[PDB]
Amino acid sequence: KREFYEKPTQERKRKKAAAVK
Amino acid sequence: TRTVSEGVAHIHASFNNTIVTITDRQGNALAWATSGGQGFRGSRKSTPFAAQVAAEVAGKAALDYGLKNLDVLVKGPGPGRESAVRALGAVGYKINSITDVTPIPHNGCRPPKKRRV
Amino acid sequence: PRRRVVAAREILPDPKFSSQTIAKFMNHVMQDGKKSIAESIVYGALERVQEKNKVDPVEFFETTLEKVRPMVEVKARRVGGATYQVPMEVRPSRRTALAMRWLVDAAAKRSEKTMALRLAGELLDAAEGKGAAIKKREDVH
RNA sequence: AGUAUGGGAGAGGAUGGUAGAAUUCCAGGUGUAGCGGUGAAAUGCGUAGAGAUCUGGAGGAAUACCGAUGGCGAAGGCAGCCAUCUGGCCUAAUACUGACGCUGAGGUACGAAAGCAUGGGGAGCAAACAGGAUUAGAUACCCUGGUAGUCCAUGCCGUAAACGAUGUCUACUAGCCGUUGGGGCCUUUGAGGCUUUAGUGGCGCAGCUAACGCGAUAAGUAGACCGCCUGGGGAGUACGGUCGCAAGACUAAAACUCAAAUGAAUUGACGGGGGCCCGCACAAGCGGUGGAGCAUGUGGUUUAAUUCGAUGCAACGCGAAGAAC
Ligand SMILES: [Mg+2]
Ligand SMILES: [Mg+2]
Ligand SMILES: [Mg+2]
Ligand SMILES: [Mg+2]
Ligand SMILES: [Mg+2]
Ligand SMILES: [Mg+2]
Ligand SMILES: [Mg+2]
Repeated sequence: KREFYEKPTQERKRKKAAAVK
Repeated sequence: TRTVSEGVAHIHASFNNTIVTITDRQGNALAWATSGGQGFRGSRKSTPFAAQVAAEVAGKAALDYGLKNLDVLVKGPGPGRESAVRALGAVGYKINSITDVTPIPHNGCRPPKKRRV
Repeated sequence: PRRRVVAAREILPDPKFSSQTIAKFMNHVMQDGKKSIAESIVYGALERVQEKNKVDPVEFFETTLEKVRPMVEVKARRVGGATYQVPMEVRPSRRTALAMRWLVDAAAKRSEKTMALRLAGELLDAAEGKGAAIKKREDVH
């Protein structure tokens, strides 16, 4: 669809941090 | 006519346009219809309203073959994806199976860049 | 309103027949606060209809009114630039209001000597099945 | 601090082979008037036969779920499957040598991406370039094509917000809640529960701090060694020197000018920042304006003057509750 080369690391980490609490 | 009576449906779905194609199980095409034929000619084709119109027009064209057994296969996201189903239900066709056949790439090529505006 | 619901207004029945439907019909016919001329029109139409076939006026009026009543109407609901015409259900008050309005204007389009005579004529025509009021009511469309 | 024995985990590294999905292209079957694209359009493609679908081939790149608060690595970094070679780490105590250790100016090795040289490859994407839109202007954001490059083998370059903006090593100093690899105990009665290590997370006492905050993974209490700083700009710049094919990289000032430049936090204002609420604001109904004739005010033009003010909502039957003198 589009390119995000390394930003999935940021998005996954922040979505995890939100899911923790 | 052919009177095969087992033509499956190929509802191609897209953000900009709606493509409808009904063909036998083997793949030899019988009839097709799109929003462009109706006269929308623009972003109005992207609206879901033309999708059911094109689908029922293709059904009227299929009436000549007298086909009533359908298998609906859809590809791609966007509005108007489900309107064709309601259309082919309203016309009175019978459908054997309903499912999504959208293709997902397993690590395909590099996609284009993101649009800033 | 946004906070509180408003109750409907209560209408006193007409003095002659003590019927609220006739009162609402006269209120719909009345223009510019001239209740007397609308009363005369309605009473003349009712008497002219009664003389053709000797029937109690209020019951005949209700029966010929309910026949032209609609049950559903279309809403303009724009979603993504399309019309999206849709049928809606509405309470009998809204429906009888449109019925009275259609009867009144269809009676007005007719050509006769006075308003009472053309109103009685349209009443009879809509009762028997050839009037324009029933043609105005289209359920399929 | 290190060695030998028996076990464990891991995208650690190098070489080779191999598989699927998807994109593009080449034909073939049926079918065929629009397809593509945008906030709206157009450039572009198509009746030679468009777009969609089915069948068979060619080539290039990456490995969808698993995937995680994961794991490994000195750092940079490492993800399809299998084989060969190889490094480090953890874990139990038995034996062994007996201070064999820490840091480290010069030096040396590794070191994202981009770039350079030689010889191949080139599907998609895409600097430079061309065309169409928008804008007063568009040189750019938007759309349609597209060359270096991105890929492979051998070398050069040695730079990043190369960041935990936190040098390496050692010892001590309340607790609570999760996770990864091991060992021990209790009823492995059941994935269970309790303690000991080696990593990795969230709060928090004392203490520290200008504050934010840190808090056994310290920015606390102490020790050993190295690097680096002395107001802002000039400036990581000139000259010199070393390295490099080049781009350039490293070492590194002064003349001059200013009285400021900064960090954290507080109260307002603003935001083409986000939520909740109210209003004849929307929804429903009735009647008007915008069209015609006339009355009245204003803007423009003319004249000797057409007196002067009021000018988005909040000026325009307004000052004027009344210009023939
Ligand atoms: Mg050393
Ligand atoms: Mg050194
Ligand atoms: Mg640096
Ligand atoms: Mg630094
Ligand atoms: Mg803390
Ligand atoms: Mg220099
Ligand atoms: Mg005035």
